[PDB]
Amino acid sequence: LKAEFEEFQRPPNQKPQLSDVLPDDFQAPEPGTPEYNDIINQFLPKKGPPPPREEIFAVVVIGSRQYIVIPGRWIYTQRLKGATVNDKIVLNKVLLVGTKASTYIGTPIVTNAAVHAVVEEQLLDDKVIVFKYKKKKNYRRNIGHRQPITRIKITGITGYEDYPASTLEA
Amino acid sequence: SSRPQKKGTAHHMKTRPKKTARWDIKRGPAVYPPLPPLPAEWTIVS
Amino acid sequence: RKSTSASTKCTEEWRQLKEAVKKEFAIPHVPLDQRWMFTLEEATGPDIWNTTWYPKSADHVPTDKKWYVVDATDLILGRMASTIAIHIRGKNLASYTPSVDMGAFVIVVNADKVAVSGKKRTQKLYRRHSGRPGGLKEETFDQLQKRIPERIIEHAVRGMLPKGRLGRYLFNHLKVYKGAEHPHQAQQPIDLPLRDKRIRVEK
Amino acid sequence: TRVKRGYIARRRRKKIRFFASSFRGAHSRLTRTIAQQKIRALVSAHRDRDRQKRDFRRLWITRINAAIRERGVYYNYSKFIHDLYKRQLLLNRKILAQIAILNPNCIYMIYNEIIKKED
Amino acid sequence: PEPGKCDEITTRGYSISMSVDKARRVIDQIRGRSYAETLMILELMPYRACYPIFKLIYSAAANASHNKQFNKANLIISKAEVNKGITLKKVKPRARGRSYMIKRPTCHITIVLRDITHFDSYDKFLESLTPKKLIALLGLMSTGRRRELLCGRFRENHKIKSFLYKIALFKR
Amino acid sequence: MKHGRKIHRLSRPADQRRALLRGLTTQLLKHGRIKTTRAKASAMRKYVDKMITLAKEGSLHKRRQALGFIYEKQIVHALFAEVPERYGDRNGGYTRIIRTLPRRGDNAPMAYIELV
Amino acid sequence: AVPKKRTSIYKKRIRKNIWKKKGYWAALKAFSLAKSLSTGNSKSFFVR
RNA sequence: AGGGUGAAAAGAACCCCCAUCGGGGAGUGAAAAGAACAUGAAACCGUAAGCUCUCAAGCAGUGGGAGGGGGACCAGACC
RNA sequence: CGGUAGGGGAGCGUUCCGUGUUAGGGAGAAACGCGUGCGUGAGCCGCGUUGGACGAAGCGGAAGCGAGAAUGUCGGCUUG
Ligand SMILES: [Mg+2]
Ligand SMILES: [Mg+2]
Ligand SMILES: [Mg+2]
Ligand SMILES: [Mg+2]
Ligand SMILES: [Mg+2]
Ligand SMILES: [Mg+2]
Ligand SMILES: [Mg+2]
Ligand SMILES: [Mg+2]
Ligand SMILES: [Mg+2]
Ligand SMILES: [Mg+2]
Ligand SMILES: [Mg+2]
Ligand SMILES: [Mg+2]
Ligand SMILES: [Mg+2]
Ligand SMILES: [Mg+2]
Ligand SMILES: [Mg+2]
Ligand SMILES: [Mg+2]
Ligand SMILES: [Mg+2]
Ligand SMILES: [Mg+2]
Ligand SMILES: [Mg+2]
Ligand SMILES: [Mg+2]
Ligand SMILES: [Mg+2]
Ligand SMILES: [Mg+2]
Ligand SMILES: [Mg+2]
Ligand SMILES: [Mg+2]
Ligand SMILES: [Mg+2]
Ligand SMILES: [Mg+2]
Ligand SMILES: [Mg+2]
Ligand SMILES: [Mg+2]
Ligand SMILES: [Mg+2]
Ligand SMILES: [Mg+2]
Ligand SMILES: [Mg+2]
Ligand SMILES: [Mg+2]
Ligand SMILES: [Mg+2]
Ligand SMILES: [Mg+2]
Ligand SMILES: [Mg+2]
Ligand SMILES: [Mg+2]
Ligand SMILES: [Mg+2]
Ligand SMILES: [Mg+2]
Repeated sequence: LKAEFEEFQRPPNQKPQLSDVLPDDFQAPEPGTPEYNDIINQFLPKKGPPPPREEIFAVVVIGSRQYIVIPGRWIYTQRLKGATVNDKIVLNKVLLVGTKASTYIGTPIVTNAAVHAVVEEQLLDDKVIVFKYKKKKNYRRNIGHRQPITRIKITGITGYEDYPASTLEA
Repeated sequence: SSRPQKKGTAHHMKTRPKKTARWDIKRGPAVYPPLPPLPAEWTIVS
Repeated sequence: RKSTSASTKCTEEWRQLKEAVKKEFAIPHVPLDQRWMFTLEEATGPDIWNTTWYPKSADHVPTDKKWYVVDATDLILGRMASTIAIHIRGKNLASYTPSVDMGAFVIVVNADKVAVSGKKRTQKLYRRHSGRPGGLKEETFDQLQKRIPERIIEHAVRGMLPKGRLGRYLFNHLKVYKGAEHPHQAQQPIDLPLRDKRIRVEK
Repeated sequence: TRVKRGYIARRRRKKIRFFASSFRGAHSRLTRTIAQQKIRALVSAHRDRDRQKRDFRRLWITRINAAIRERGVYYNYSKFIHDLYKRQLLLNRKILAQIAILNPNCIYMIYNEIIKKED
Repeated sequence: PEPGKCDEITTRGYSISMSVDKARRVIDQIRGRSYAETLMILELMPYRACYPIFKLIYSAAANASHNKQFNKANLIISKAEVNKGITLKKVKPRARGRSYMIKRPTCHITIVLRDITHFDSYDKFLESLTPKKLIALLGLMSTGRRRELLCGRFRENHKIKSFLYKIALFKR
Repeated sequence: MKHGRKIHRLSRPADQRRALLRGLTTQLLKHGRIKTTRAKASAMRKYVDKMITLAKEGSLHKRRQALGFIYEKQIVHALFAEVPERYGDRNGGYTRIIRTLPRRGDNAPMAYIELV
Repeated sequence: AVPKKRTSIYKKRIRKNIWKKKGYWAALKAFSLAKSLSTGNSKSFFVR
């Protein structure tokens, strides 16, 4: 209605005036007033506080690559055969467990340590173009490859505590 | 001058790098004691 | 003339607003000194743990760099210039990256007292060429060291730096003086570590 | 039954051109050049997906050598690695490089375990 | 809708017998210049092209005056371009039986006149406001009034466009 | 090069340049003001003045000198008549040169040379 | 002597811009000249 | 060699720039499709907006990606 | 399970015919432009503030059936 009014007034009457679109009714809320700060909080929000995690990280072996995992985060790996979406799996090869208070170093593995993660997805990778080419031998081969991939979410790192810790103590 | 030079593959034969030394030839990959049997990569918990 | 008209005023104001909102939500920079694995903030960010770390612009900022001083008296030219090259390039920091300057500054002093083995003082030959035919010029090491002795070490280190853009820009971090004194005392130079055995010659 | 080639060509060309977006100069313009440039791009890509696996091990190793050299006077990359193996640790070089940068104290500890045990 | 609707008068000359380059050499000068200055310049320039371009510009002035009713003092040339026309080829004889091709190029010229003062209400008023003040002022008005206020040249000149869509101040 | 070659060539050979200048002066003395090209004007100064200075003395000798420069007798006689009157007090400087908008066809810079 | 190759789009665009810059200086002379004849004070100049 | 304004010439009265051409309104028309008129690719010619080049050596890309910008809903991504 | 000359297998597309005066289509077809879609690829499937009347899929049939090279060839447009 103020859109239809201000558009018909910017239509019929060329060279529009400020008094018509913004009436003199509105002085704006004062810069120190609560009714200024609810608007200015709405439109320009302050950055929200970061969600809580444990302070811990582990180095774990999946499909013979070694990942650093921190809980709450998801990572990509090799397809895990016979893994289904919403599945609770335990990664049992754990090389290193850090805590800002201590660090556990396996020989080779941290014993009894396990990483509980859930398989949130089963994907295929971005298509990689494998392209075989020989100059002047008049031979080219265009072949796409899409690797299968598993997207898993680390929930928690557990059963380390008994293992002997080391630390830098000065 | 009655002597020639070494062009192309001749020259390659002549100048390619070799370990002549009898000791560096007979060297080999280090031998590390076996690893203890490792756990299952990943197991399904239900 | 910097216009104070409401237009430009408005523009700068707004730009500082954009900059404000972009500074609030962006991930904080945490410098690398006893920096623990992660801050609860980064943990919401992109994956920097399972990818190779690469330096951001807050790190390598020129103002932060170490300064170093090499007393070149009774040092051996080459063996020293290697160490110098290592430190300039950054190859001794865990944070090293080929594509960036993480390196130091190095100040070389007493550049006429630098020592060189063998008959080299009378033999080693610095040539430079005009670019006309028969434009070749040759100096013995010693003529050079009597005339403009800094060129010797500048020219020996430049050889061991990378070549190309980052190479040249690097080479500007090598500050050489013929005297025992340098006017950098403000930069607080530390001395340069030498792990080489043979680097120190004795007579 | 006469058959004009119609769009069968222009589609192919177009789907190639899409590839070559943001090539400086006549590499982004003329079809005939664009062809080649596509092929070469694809080729480098393939090559350097292999180079990549070489180069990060390059890198990682370099950074590790830097990170260790700080502690002992006499300590190396080589020495280090040999010591990691005779102590039976599995950590590969990516992890030791990323822990070298992002958690330096950790690497100091590791070194202290290898030392304690070689003692 | 768009500023292109309010401020602008477009005029196309068709098939001027200037070759496109020559004509460009004049048009590059007058781009962004007040209608008055552009007049006097195109009166005294050395080149030939300046004369047709002049006739053109004067015309587009009469159009902004009579049709869309603009003040001549406030006219600037906002956007002006030349594009190739229909080329007429003719063959001429040369030495030793060779021929050659003459082309007698034409061009279209498009001049787009833009009033400055149109929108000035919204303009100077929105300049008046600091960045917080303005957001607090738009915290009242409906989507209708928001769109009606900011529909000036304002967002572009001060480069706010992608910012305000991020503040949830708008719909697209 | 030319160092201190001072003459006005007008992009014509000797003969033509002479005849041109003679012509232009009989024109200026007939009509009293004319429109030409800047170079032609500047070049023509000298010869205008030669004629006026010639007429200021009035001797039969001088009159035969002018007759053999200007093409038309009538203009010469009128010169020897008017000049003592009009220019008697003026020592030198008998011509004004006032430049204008350049020509349409070639864009050659124009000018107005006035008998002052 | 001929052009062994054909000249690249961008380089040609620069050379032609140079030739278009002369229009700019002629536009300054033109402007200055109009501002002269627009005070009617010049006795060296004349217009009809 | 030169085909395809529209169903219908309804082929644009009148005003403005105005020596004509050409143009901008108004009017006709479902649409201006405006007579060089139907879909209208590429080369080629430009104009505007985002980032960026003046110590640089290079079949112009590719793997790594500093810094800057943009449209998101899986905001850790895409361009 | 590298691959030229070269041989063999498995496919994709183009225009047309059969089904068919088909399904669908001025509630927008062909085409043109786009894609965070799917393919080993040829390509397919989806989408359009373009376009203005046609025409798929399936199961089959036929060829003036796929272009970057021929000092090819015809138009268009550059460079100098
Ligand atoms: Mg072959
Ligand atoms: Mg010989
Ligand atoms: Mg060799
Ligand atoms: Mg060996
Ligand atoms: Mg047919
Ligand atoms: Mg064919
Ligand atoms: Mg790119
Ligand atoms: Mg003949
Ligand atoms: Mg010829
Ligand atoms: Mg003669
Ligand atoms: Mg003659
Ligand atoms: Mg004299
Ligand atoms: Mg009309
Ligand atoms: Mg007439
Ligand atoms: Mg007309
Ligand atoms: Mg109308
Ligand atoms: Mg109507
Ligand atoms: Mg058409
Ligand atoms: Mg330099
Ligand atoms: Mg630079
Ligand atoms: Mg370069
Ligand atoms: Mg094989
Ligand atoms: Mg094979
Ligand atoms: Mg074969
Ligand atoms: Mg089909
Ligand atoms: Mg068909
Ligand atoms: Mg039907
Ligand atoms: Mg469709
Ligand atoms: Mg069809
Ligand atoms: Mg399709
Ligand atoms: Mg099909
Ligand atoms: Mg119809
Ligand atoms: Mg069918
Ligand atoms: Mg089809
Ligand atoms: Mg055939
Ligand atoms: Mg062809
Ligand atoms: Mg030829
Ligand atoms: Mg041809």
